[PDB]
This record gives sequence, structure tokens and C-alpha cells, in this order.
Amino acid sequence: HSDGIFTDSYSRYRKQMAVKKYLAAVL
Amino acid sequence: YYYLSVKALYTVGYSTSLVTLTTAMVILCRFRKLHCTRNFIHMNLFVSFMLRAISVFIKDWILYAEISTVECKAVMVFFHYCVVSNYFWLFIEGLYLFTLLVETFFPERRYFYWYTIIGWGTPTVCVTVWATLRLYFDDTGCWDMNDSTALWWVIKGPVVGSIMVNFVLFIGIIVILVQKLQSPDSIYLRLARSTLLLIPLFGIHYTVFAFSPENVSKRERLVFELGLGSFQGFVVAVLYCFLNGEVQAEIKRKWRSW
Amino acid sequence: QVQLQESGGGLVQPGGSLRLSCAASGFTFSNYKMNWVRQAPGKGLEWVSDISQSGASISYTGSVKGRFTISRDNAKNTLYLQMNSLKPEDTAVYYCARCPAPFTRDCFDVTSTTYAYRGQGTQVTV
Amino acid sequence: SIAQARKLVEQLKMEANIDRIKVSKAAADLMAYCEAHAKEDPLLTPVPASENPFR
Amino acid sequence: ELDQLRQEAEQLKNQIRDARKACADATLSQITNNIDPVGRIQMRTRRTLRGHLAKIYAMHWGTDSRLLVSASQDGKLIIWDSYTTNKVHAIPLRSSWVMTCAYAPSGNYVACGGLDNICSIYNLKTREGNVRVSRELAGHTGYLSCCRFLDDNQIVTSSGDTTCALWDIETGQQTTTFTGHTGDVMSLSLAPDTRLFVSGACDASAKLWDVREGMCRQTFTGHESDINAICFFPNGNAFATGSDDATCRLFDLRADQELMTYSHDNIICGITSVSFSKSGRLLLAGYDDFNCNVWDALKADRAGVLAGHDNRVSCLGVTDDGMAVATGSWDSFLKIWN
Amino acid sequence: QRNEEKAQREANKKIEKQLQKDKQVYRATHRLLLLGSGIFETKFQVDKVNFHMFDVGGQRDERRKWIQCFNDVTAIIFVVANRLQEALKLFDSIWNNKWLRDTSVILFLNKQDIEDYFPEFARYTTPEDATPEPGEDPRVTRAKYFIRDEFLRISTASGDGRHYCYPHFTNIRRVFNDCRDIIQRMHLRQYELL
Repeated sequence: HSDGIFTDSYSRYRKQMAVKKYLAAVL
Repeated sequence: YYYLSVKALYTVGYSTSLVTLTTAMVILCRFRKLHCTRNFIHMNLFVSFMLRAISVFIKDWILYAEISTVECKAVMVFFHYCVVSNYFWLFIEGLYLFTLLVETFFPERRYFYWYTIIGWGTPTVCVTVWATLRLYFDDTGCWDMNDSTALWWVIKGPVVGSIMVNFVLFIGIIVILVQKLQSPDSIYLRLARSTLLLIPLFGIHYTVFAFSPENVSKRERLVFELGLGSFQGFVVAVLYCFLNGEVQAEIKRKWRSW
Repeated sequence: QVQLQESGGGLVQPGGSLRLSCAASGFTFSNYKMNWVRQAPGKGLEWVSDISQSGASISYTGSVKGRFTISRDNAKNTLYLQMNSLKPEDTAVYYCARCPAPFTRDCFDVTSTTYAYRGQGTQVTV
Repeated sequence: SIAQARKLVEQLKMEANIDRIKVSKAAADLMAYCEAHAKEDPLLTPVPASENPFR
Repeated sequence: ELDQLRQEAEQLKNQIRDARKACADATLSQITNNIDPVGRIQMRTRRTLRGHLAKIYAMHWGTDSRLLVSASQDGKLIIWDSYTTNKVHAIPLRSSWVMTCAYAPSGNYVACGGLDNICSIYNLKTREGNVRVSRELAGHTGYLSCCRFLDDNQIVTSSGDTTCALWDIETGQQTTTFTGHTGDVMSLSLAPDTRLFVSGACDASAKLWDVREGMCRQTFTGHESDINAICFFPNGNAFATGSDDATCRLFDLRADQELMTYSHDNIICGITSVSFSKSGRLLLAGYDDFNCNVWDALKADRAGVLAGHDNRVSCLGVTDDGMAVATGSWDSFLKIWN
Repeated sequence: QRNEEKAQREANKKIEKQLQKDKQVYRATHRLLLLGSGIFETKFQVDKVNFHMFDVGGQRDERRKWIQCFNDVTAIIFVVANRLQEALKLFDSIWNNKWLRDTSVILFLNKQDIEDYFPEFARYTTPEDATPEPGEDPRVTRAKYFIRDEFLRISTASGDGRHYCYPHFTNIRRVFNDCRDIIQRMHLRQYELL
């Protein structure tokens, strides 16, 4: 539905800002 | 960013569609002249809207502080329920008016009892099948990702299903309504006014982006279906509870009684 | 006591002109839609004219259109019927009926003389 | 008719011979009845919730 | 012969008019002006009886002030226990259009009639325990607008053919036929002693009858339109009427003339039901509008309203002990106000 | 006492079960007043739909009181046969009655092969949209549609959409279809969409 797409997109976004930041410090 | 631009937009939509539907739910319950078998369909819709606005205020808080707790796994099941149950009370309400025009005579009137079993019962079936499918195949965190599209179509299936069916029932009502206008018993002006009334009640704005892939256009799909689409509960209240000749009379009569 | 005592009428030559009055008493004349009905010799009652309580909302039967004219004076509680161009078949007993309830737009005044808020009639012979 | 119009004569004569008392005497007995039964009117006087069966 | 017979009756009716003008020396309002008013009388719906598919037309309290029978257009006659809200009987009728219902003063029978012209008497206390029609009093040529029990055998019925009739249930044929009205009779009310009964019709006239002799004692003409409801004063020496004239009037049997009118400019709806309180101080009158007024029957000043029906109030009745005021409406719901 | 109140509350429980088996049969049947021993009922069924038509036979010709009973009726079947100006003045009262203001009026017009009672008939020409059935002159068609336009002068001068007139020419099929249009327009009006 419409809310199940925002949570898919926003959760994957916050996870991307967490992995791409943790990988940025160690690299 | 853009996500906090929408997340801070529907929390105002889900909020003004919560102080308006509760006020609408009170007027429908307080005045006993407004107790029909159609105002019980509206009352079940108004509660399904409030269950959707409440379950999202909890969902955002649990998922985002603004850890994979079992309380996530129990709030997503409550989130995919109070939303799927809203796409079904929009469909049931379109099916009710369609069975008031078609099948006009010998109305069994047990349909209203079967409607609660479909409005509040079919979501419980489709959510539980989705929930018990996550614990067995894909259990990732709070399962807010929905990466497994096969398991996501268990929720998006009935949701989109009640949008292609609630659309053909919207046309069937428009076809029947215009025949009442075509008969000799400003024709474009009132037919257009009536169409603007059936759109928020049936959720026809969901037909625009339904059957469309999630990736093709998502930045505009969410500002339309969630930004201004979360104001549907508010529009449904003021159009059908307020601004209604039958309901407005009750406040008027009970005003002179005061 | 709702008393509708009308006046006028009599014998006039075909083509003459009469003026039927109706002195109404016993009720607030300005609240009721007054009527005019007649009973032709050998036939039941038929409706002739009426007028709303407002003062200007008038209807006639097809056979008296243009010839007859109803008019009421609420300040005097009187109902008139200016009859002009009297045809020979327009001879009957003219009753000054009244609609039953006040502030309404419906009337049931032609009821086989069993109507209570009606006059005794005036003979109009032509 | 002539038959039903005669009934209106034999009746108005029978109603004209009845004895009518003055309304200063006939209306002084209506209030005087409402002053001897004002205590036994549960609607006129507030009823206590104990005796009231519709509490 | 009608040349003089119709005009001398105008002089005969005229010498009746000034005889009533000779008795009018002090209006009821002037006499009751000294009495201290009742202020505001606010009653509230204690019970709301439900279960009638169609609009209620008539109700009648039992003499025990507990049970009450309500008649509805659904074709169902229901006896309710105003105390416990329970339904005692659910008598189904043959004809759905029943415009009246009565409760016997012994609680054994209930009557109902309407557009079928028949007055069916239903026996409650039967040997089989059920309820069925005992007699069908078929002698009227118009609809039945009212029904009142004198005994378990004598029932006086008001009909739409301008005639009231006294019946004998054990036989089924009219003991007496009361004639004199020129419009269809809409309501009657038995006197406290059940020796006389007034009756209002659609000719704006109320006639005081005599059940034994079958004649018309007096005729009261004060209204301007169809008298829809009538009720005796508890003293038995007065009665109140309600017409489509949007006014209520208190006539007097001993003064032969109208004593007081109960009208207001805000109300244009005709009174559809009239009843008195046990003390005879209040005059509860139903109206075409949902609200039912409460009139100080001595000061003609309004003293309360019962605006909860939400539909035209078909019927209205105060208990014999004066406890409750059951009001019925086209909304299909009968509300008890205390 | 608690036991007899239990027996009483069980009698209310058996009654309310019957009042529910009657509410279904009451909503299924559609009442019809046939205007023109105190009342005659005709029970016909079209497409398994129970219709109850009630002819007022033994009632007097003063209707201002017993006509208020038929306000919850589906439609007032009004058969028309100066017998025509009397029906125009009666239809004008059924239409402008506060109680019958929400009651549609199906209307039938019997006609066979008008100027003395109505003078505008010498100046009325049948509208071109009128469809005459073959078998009779185009002059009675000018008369059949003049009377039809005389009842629609009243049906349209008042009524904001609460009740509708359905004029016809002369069965039960036309009352069936017209009753469906009456209820459908009632449901659409409740939803405030028309």
C-alpha cells in the first residue's frame, strides 16, 4: 500500500546512511 | 531531506483527519436520528481511518526514534492491519452503495453483517498469513523493509485488489447516477459535483498510482497518496458527516431545543 | 363557529355580469386559502377558483379563465368573485369554500356537500 | 336536504334550554380542584427518587 | 319549508350565542391571574420503548399505571411494562392501518381499529395463555379514529363516518349510535364517571353526549379547524381540545362555552394529542412538530416542552396515578417522561 | 422478586425474536396506495418482490385525515379517468401535503377515442419528442400528452427532489420499474449525490 512504500523507502534510507557512514570512517 | 518532508506532512494529515473524524464519530453516535444501516458503514469507516492514523503515529515512533525488538514485530502486524483494513472499508462502502442501487429490491440486509466480517476480518486473514510468513522465510529486523516482494504481495495484493474492484463499482454508480440525470424526471455541473463526492469516499485517488511499479515514480507517488492522500479521512468527515442536509438539520434542531 | 355567509347572485341575462361576495366570520381570514365551488343542477360539485392566503396566487378552472376573477380583502374578511360574460351553462349554486387547515397549500373542498367549512350557496341563473 | 335540515332545528332547541352557570362560578371550581389535588400530582411537584418508579 | 326553517335556526343559534355571552362575566385567565405560576417543568425521558417497525398512532395506559398498549402502522399491537421496558405481548393484527388502540380498565382486553372499519377486541387473559381476537365489531362505514372501554362489555367507538357508536361485545351489535357531527369524528374521551363523553370531529365542533339516552347534550364550537384530540378534565366538568388551528381550548360543560385558549405565535403546527395531568393543572399537548408543549391549564402560559421524539407526536397519555407521561410518535419510538 | 422478572425477561426474549422475523418481512414488502371492507389489499409479486397495494374502498370522499396514514408508502398509484379537473385538483393536494411531500406518485391515465373543459387545448400542439403507438390518430396523442403536461405543471412547480411523478398511459411491470426508480433516487438522495 501507500504507507508500506514510505516505510520501505525510509527504512532503507536510514540503513543506507548508517552503512555508508560506518564504511566511510573505516575507509 | 525529502523523506522528512513527507513524514512531517502526513502527520499533519493524519492529525487533522483524527480531530475531525472523532468529532464526526461523536455526532453520528450522539444524535440517534442519524442511526442508519449506512451510518454504521460510515462509522466503521471513520474508525478504520482513525485506526490508520493512530497506527502510523506508533509505527514511525517504534521504527524511528525521532535494535530488533519483538515489539517491532508486533507493531508492524498492527500497522499492516489498521491500513489494509482501511483499504477494505473504502471498498466495502463502495460495495454497499452499489448494492443499494443494483439489487434494489429484496435487500437481504444481512450484507451489513457480512460487511464487518470483510472490513475487519479479511485484513486479519491477510496480515496473519503475512506475519507467519516472515517468521519462516524472511525475518529481517522490524521487517519494515519488505524486500521480499513475494511476501510483500500478500499485503499489497488485497490492497490493490480492493482498488481495481472499488473502481469498477465507482463507474457502475456513475453509470446509474447519470441515468437518473439523463431522465426528464446544468446536468454536467451536478454530475461533476457528485463525482467529486464519491472520490474521497471510495478512495479513487488511489487508482492513479495503483498497478504501477514502486520504482517508476516514487517521489511523486508518496506526496500524492500520503501527503495529500492522508487528508482523505478529513475530507470524508466534512463531506459526509458535516455539510450533510440530514446531519446539519440535527444540530440545527438540537440548537433550537437548547 | 366557522360561518361563511356569501351574498350576491340571482338572475342575469346571458352575457351579463355579477359579483359574488362572501362575508366570512369565525376564523382568522388571512391564514386560509379561500376557494369558490359550484354545483350545476343535476351534477356534482366542481371547483371554480381559489386564491392563496398571500393575496396574489390565483387559479381557475379551464372554463372560467379570463371571464371570472377572484379577489379577497383580508382587512375586511371578504371573498369576491367578479363574474363576467356569463354563459348559459354557467348556472349553478356557488359556494364559498375554505381549505381545511391554515398555512397549507392543499385543499379538499369538493366533498359531496359533507364539507363543513363551506357556505350555503347562492343561486346564479342565466 | 329538508330532512337533515330539520334535525338542526330539533337539536338547537334542545341545546337552548339547558341551564348555564356563570363562568365566574364555573371557572372558580377548576382552580379550586387544582388546589385540592396539587399535592397528589407527581408531574406538578418534584417526586422523590424513592417513590418514583421510573428512576 | 327550508325557506324559513334554515333562517330561523340562525336566530335560534343566535339566541344561544348571547346566552353564552350573558354568562361570560370574568375570563378564566383573570380568575387564575392571582394563582402563583408553576415556573418551568422539565421532564426527561426515563424509558424509550423500541421494537415498532412503523410509526405509532395511539397508546393507552392501563389502569394499573404500569402496562401500556401501543398501536403501530406495522400492523403490530404491543403491550409494554413501562417499569422494566419488557414487552408482554406482541399481538399481530389483520389490517396494518390501525389508527387507535384502547386498554380495558380491567386489563383483560385491548381494542384496536383503523382503515378496516372494524374494532377488534383482543382477549389477553385466555385459557390457552396466548392472545387472540375475541370479537370484531363490524358496523361502521368509515375508518375508526378512537376507541374507549367503559366496561369489559361496553366499548364506545369513534368513526370516520361522522358517527360514534356504543357497542356490546358479548353480542357484537351497536347498542347506541350517536349522530349529529358533520365531519369525520377524530377523537372521543369518556368522562370520569363514564356517563357522558365528549367528541371532537372535523367540523370544528365538540359534542357532549349521553351514553345512556344516546342524545347530544351540548355542542361546543370555539375552534376554527379539525379537532384532532380531546380529553376530559379530571374533575369531569371541563375538557380540552386540540385542532389543526394550532390552538388548544378549555371548554366547560356547566358554562357551555369556551373558557381559555392555549396558543402561541411560534407554534403553527396543529395539536395531534391532548391530555391532562392527575391534578388537572398541566395540559400536555402533542404537535405536528416533534416537540410536545406543557401548558399551565389555569394560566394558559407554557411551562415546559418535551422535544425528544424527532417526529410528529401521534399520541400522548398520562397515567391514572399521574406518575409518567408516555408519548408516542411517527418516529416509531414511545418515550416515558417523568 | 427476581424469578418472575426472569420469566418476564424471557417473554421479552421470545417476542424480540419474533419482532426480528417480522422486521425482515416488513422491509421486504413494498406498500402501495391505489388512489382514484374499509380497505382492500392486493398482494402481487413481480420478480419475487412482494408488493402490497391497498385500495381504500369503503372510505368517504373526505381524504384530509386518512390520507396521512399513507406517507411511509413507496408510491401513491394515482389512476385518472369534469372528472379531469377534479383529478388535477386532487393530485395538487397529494403533491403539496406536508406528510406526502416525500411520497412519489405513480400516475396512470386512461384514454380512448377536452376542449370545453380546457381552452388551451385549442392552442396546444403535441411535442415532437412524443412517440405515439401505431393504431390511432395523432389527435388523441395531442390529447394524451396535454393531460400529461397538465399533471407535470403541478409535479414540477413544487418539490425540490423529494418525490417524483411517473405519468403513464393505459400494468404491474411499469409500477415495478417505477418503484425501483423511486427507491434508487431515495438512496442517492440520502448520500446527498444526484
